[PDB]
Amino acid sequence: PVNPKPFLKGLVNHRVGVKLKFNSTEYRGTLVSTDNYFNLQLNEAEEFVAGVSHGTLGEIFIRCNNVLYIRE
Amino acid sequence: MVPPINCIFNFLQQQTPVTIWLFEQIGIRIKGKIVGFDEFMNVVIDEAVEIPVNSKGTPLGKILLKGDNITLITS
Amino acid sequence: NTLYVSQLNEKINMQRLRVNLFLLFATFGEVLKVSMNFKKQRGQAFITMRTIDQASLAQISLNGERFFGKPLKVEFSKSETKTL
Amino acid sequence: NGIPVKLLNEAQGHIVSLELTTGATYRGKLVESEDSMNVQLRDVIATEPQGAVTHMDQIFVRGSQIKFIVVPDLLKNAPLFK
Amino acid sequence: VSTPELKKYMDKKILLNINGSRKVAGILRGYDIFLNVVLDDAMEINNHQLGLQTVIRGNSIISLEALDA
Amino acid sequence: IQVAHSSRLANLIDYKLRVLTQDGRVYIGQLMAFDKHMNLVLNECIEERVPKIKVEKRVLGLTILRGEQILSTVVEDKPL
Amino acid sequence: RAELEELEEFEFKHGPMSLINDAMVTRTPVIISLRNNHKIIARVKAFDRHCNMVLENVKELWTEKKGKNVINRERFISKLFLRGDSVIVVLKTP
Amino acid sequence: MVLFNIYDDWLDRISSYTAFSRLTLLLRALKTNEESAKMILLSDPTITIKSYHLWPSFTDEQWITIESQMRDLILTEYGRKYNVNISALTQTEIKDIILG
Amino acid sequence: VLHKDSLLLALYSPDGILDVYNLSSPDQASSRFPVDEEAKIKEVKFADNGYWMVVE
Amino acid sequence: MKFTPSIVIDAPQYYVDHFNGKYNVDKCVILRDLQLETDSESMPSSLKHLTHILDLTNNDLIMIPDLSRRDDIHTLLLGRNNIVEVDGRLLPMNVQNLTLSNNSIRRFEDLQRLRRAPRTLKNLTLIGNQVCHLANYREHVLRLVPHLETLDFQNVTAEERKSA
Amino acid sequence: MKLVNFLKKLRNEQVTIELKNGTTVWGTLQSVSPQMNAILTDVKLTLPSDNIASLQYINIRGNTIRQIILPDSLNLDSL
RNA sequence: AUUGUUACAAUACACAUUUUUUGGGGACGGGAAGAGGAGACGUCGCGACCCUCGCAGAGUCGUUCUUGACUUGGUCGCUUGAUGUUUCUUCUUCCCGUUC
Repeated sequence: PVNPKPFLKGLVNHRVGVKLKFNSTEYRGTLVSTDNYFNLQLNEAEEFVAGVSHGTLGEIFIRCNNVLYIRE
Repeated sequence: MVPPINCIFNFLQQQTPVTIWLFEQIGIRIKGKIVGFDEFMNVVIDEAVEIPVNSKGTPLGKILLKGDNITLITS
Repeated sequence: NTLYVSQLNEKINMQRLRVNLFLLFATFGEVLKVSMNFKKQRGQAFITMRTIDQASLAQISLNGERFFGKPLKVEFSKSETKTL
Repeated sequence: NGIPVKLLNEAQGHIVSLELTTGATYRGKLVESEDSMNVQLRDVIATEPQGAVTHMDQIFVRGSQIKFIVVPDLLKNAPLFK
Repeated sequence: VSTPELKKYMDKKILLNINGSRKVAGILRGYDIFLNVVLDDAMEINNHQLGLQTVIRGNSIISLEALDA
Repeated sequence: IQVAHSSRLANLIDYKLRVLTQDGRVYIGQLMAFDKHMNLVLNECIEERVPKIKVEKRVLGLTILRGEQILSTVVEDKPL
Repeated sequence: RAELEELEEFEFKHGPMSLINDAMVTRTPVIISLRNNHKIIARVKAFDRHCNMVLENVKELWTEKKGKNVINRERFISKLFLRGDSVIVVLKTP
Repeated sequence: MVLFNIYDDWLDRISSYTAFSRLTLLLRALKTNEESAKMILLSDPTITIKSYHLWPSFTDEQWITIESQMRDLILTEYGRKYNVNISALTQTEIKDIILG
Repeated sequence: VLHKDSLLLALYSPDGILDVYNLSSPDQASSRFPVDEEAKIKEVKFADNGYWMVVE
Repeated sequence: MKFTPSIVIDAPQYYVDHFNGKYNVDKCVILRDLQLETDSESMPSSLKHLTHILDLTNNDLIMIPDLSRRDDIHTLLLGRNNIVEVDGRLLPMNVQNLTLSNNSIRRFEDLQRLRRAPRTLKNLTLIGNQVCHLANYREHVLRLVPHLETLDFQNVTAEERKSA
Repeated sequence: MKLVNFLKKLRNEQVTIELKNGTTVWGTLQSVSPQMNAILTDVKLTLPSDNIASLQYINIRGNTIRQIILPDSLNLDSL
């Protein structure tokens, strides 16, 4: 019943957790919006390089090709 | 015969168990159940769990996996 | 133009043999044929030249010449080559 | 349309070698061709870079992963170009 | 658009060769234009079973030698 | 090495070109045909390898190369 | 024909690239990453649909040494035209 | 009618006259060649322009360096243009800076 | 007579000749429209729809 | 006439030798019957264009002259020449296939330039000369020039090596 | 609309490029196309710092080109 | 004494899996000797006591002084030949070249 796009839409204005393949860094932040190509836009971004945080980014954007999954 | 387009529909109908495989990491494999239907390979997977298989319980919610990243799926 | 060789060392490899042939025939004239067409070995090789005069000269001079142990039997070809 | 594709199509029933992304060298017959380079083999030998060679009965190859598909010296000039 | 000739390999066991060293194997149930092979068997490699059915993706699917010619 | 100011791929057809792969395996062959993805038909492919110092050599096929793994073509010498 | 492509122009300002667009509009620095362990810093100027950007004040940071001892090299470039495939993540600093 | 403090953050650190001089130096440089000036301004992208500032907020030494660079640019451009042999003194270059 | 889009010019005579020229490309051959010779052409108009050439 | 740059420029570098490599140059109007009496001067005009196969046969070249990199003249043909001595440090690694047939190499000591071949000359053949008729010549060659694989069409065997 | 349009407008500029290998190559663009198919006139090269091993004529595919360095610093894409 | 019609390509659209937008005197070299690099899998070569014995991408026919159609180096040494995967763990002496 619950589609992927729909889920994504729902998740806007809420916490999100994306992880990439090349250089695995868990990006943690509040999701802003998304397009047809599945591009990400985060707020209060924290680049957790395998648990440990590099630094508090703030507002940020993320490409579609790099990311693996999306979760709470 | 069973096609890929109808397969998704079937999966949606059923909500059966699955064991997703990754591209980069061979050991770390996802486990859950598919839900969402779409044109592309990307679909929603409820109750995700990344288990470290042999050549063990990763914390994650309802994983909406990417289309290109998915290596396998059972149903 | 073409000169059909015979009675040579089969033990030598193909490419190497071809190279040797080329080396030999460069003194008389410009050797047109780069590689052998028959691929049977043991003497059978057609040395294609640009000029007929050169070919003739080769025939004259290298009749029974020591090449890899045995004396090469030079002779004019029956039919004309595909390249010529 | 593509010329290479056309050529491939023309060479149906001929000894065509191959080379994958990983480097698994093949050598066998050509079953069929298409717009997307989807090659199928028969009596296909396997002489891979890993070392452990083999002799396969049949094999279907993916066009995306293929580096370069070999072809004989007969179909050079005619009858594909003009 | 142009459908690959998978009708010849239908109803036959095939020893697959996936990307990144993974010798899977299973009988072909269904096929498509995007190369998402709907297979009805799976066994990793020595040998050990892990789920019956398995619908693989089109990208990760290079080599696939048929057992029964 | 001789090489005139060529405009496009159509003008430089039937010429001995060296092709570079993604992994870094140098090639060499006469460019026969053209395509949308740049699948150039090699007249006689002499592949070369270099271990991860010195270049090797080979001579397997007269292949029709794929466009995905190709990096950049370079002209070696004109024919005839 | 026209309305299909023209409607996609406003989609940049709505979706994920909205931030990027904003940055472009009001020239400010942004940390651009890469595939092979690279880290670039630059202020944006132009933009595109598939992230084919062009910026000024290109300060590059990348490693060219072994795992034992790092070496943060630097070089001041400008007016580049980086491809969208290599661009992983961007962010507008305050 | 729009209002802008062109001395974005200089009046507190340096005097008014000095600020004016700096502005003149910048403006002149820009006039001479805009792109070059821009480049000079944005050498280090970490030194960002603020949301209500017209110029980048440098430290004092940094500012001085920038000024020097601008001066150099002005000189060089002039040389390129009028094929003058050499600047005699700093006080001769003042005229060049201010008046043009 | 000139078309409303200003690119097609019909030239004609009473005896049946009706040739349409494209003013946008000099290198383009005129199109000959068939009108039997015995029917005298009095006038040619381009209709408002942009695609009827009416031969009175 | 003398081997100049102009002559080189003129030379037909169109028909490539298809056995190996490309650009089989033939200096002057024709290198075959060019009649270059002096040593091969103005070698820089070629500028390492191309095995190369610079077929400089049927000439009157007194000494073998080279001037190029490690891959510039592998299959050099100097047949029917008056080659007295061919000492040089330019063509070290390149010239493997040396067709020096019908030369004027008199003594075994004349081949001392080719001899001590471990570093002096990476490869060299030489055959069909006055030095071939001398006593124990082949053996001498084997001893000195170990890199000489094919000695006048017949190979330098292990037994032969042992003997020398 | 597209960023490639801008590229197409430029010509005969000595522009460098950070490829997948990592070696620089500053030469003339010549006939730039829709799919980023550049054609080098004369540029440097370092085969797998960067060593000196340049080649004169060349033709590059747009998939390999990860960046295009500046030659004429000017912002004018639309027309 | 050019106009018309038909066919096929280029130009005008182009981020989702078969493709252009994501799976990263002192240094140096070679060869030889002495003391404390080695084994597999293949892939091409130098010798031969071996095999094999000859003129034609090959064969057939229509029509005319040269073209259209239809069919489908092997073995053994190396008596220290070359070369890619894949596992494990240097010093002394002489000879020859390059450099200061």
